[PDB]
Amino acid sequence: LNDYLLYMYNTRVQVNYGPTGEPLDFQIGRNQYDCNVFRADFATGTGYNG
Amino acid sequence: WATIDVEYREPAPYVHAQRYIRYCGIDSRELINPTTYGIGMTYHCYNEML
Amino acid sequence: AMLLAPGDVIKRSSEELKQRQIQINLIDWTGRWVVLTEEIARAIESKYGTKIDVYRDEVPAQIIEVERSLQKELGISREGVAEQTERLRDLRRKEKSGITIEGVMSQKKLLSMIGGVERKMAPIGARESAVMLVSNSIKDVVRATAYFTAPTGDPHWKEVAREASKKKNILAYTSTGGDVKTEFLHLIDHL
Amino acid sequence: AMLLAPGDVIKRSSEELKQRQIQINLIDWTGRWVVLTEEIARAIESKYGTKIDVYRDEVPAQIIEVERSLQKELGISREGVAEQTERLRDLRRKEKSGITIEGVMSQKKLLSMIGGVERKMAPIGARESAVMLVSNSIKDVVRATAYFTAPTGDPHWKEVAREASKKKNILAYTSTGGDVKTEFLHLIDHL
Repeated sequence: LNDYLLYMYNTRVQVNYGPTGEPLDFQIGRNQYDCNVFRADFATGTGYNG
Repeated sequence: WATIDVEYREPAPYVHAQRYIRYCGIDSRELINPTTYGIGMTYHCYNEML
Repeated sequence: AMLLAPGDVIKRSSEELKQRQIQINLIDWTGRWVVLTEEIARAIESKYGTKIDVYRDEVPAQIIEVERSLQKELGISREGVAEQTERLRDLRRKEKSGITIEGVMSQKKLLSMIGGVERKMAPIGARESAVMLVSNSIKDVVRATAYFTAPTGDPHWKEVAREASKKKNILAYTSTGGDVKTEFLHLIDHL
Repeated sequence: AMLLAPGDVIKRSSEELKQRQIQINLIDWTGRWVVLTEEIARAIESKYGTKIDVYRDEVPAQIIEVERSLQKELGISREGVAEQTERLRDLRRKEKSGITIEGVMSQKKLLSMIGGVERKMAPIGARESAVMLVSNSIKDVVRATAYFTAPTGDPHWKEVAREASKKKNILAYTSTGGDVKTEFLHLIDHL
């Protein structure tokens, strides 16, 4: 998903990056939509059906 | 820039050289693999310059 | 990460080995096209990593004429187009004052004609492969850390195999079925 | 929701049944055009659900030449246009070195020529119809939940009707006036 969100574009897209060295630490789009929630975490189950 | 370049951890075999140098905050205690290391990790100066 | 392999295997996979940037040490045992101006050739070489020659009024040859479509695709500036068409006018005058030119205008035509395949979209690592050298010399048998074997044979491979098996700690891989080259490439990828 | 109907009705409405994705089980009793390149055919098939063949230098045939207007209408990329016109140039050279090409450039011409009608703008449900199978076999008379009758006759329809009326709880529908096919389609829509 990280590769899909950063590396695919038919035109230039705004993107911002985070400090930590983990996948999905970026903010994409004109609005500041943080993608940290989509990283899997079994203790809370964010980013999936649960 | 805002990095701890020099630190002292334990006594060394030679008592006159206790300092540990670390560029960009990278720790030398952990081995790395050239194929995949360095992907998605930044330090302050590089991020600000970008 | 240094590997020893039969000479025919490296002979057959030299192209892939060069493409993956592993240096080759081997011991044997017994018309192109040109671009109108240097700027377009430099741009295409930067984009695709393909070396291109420059037309210099040598002989009746075959000329590649990059078209408006690829001019926009490659992000070529206005001055590049202007100088390209100036050289084109010069060629028109030269052949009117009594050489073949092709107006390639699709990306796939250029790829299937000459050059290297385009780049895939993945993060770029520091190095393509973890191995530096694959060789077939007894002069650097102590250099190697692992070796690969195949039913194919070389006049010097038996002695090298004997001298390499004597190592106390060396990784040994052998291929028995399928394609030798595919197995070797998979090994060099995963090693 | 399984239905039994006379064989002639399903024979006459097979096209509509296929268009609405109900599978047909029936027992009997006794030049096309091609696109220059595969990308345009794939795009048009994705847009309209119409299978299109690809020209492969077979015989003197009839070629469809998608024009700039439909190129913009279908959202075709620059490379697709470039390869289309490259193939067009190849065809020009081939027929000059001594096949009919049509430059269709209106949407209605393409629809009235070949292909399926465009899509309506309603919300897309999970399934078009609530029925899965309509059959005319005695082998699956117990499979059915309802049946449809018409004044038209089949050599096996009387026995099937007798074997289906014996069911304790089965829905029965009969058509007496109007058009049989229209009534059957309305029933299959509302059932």
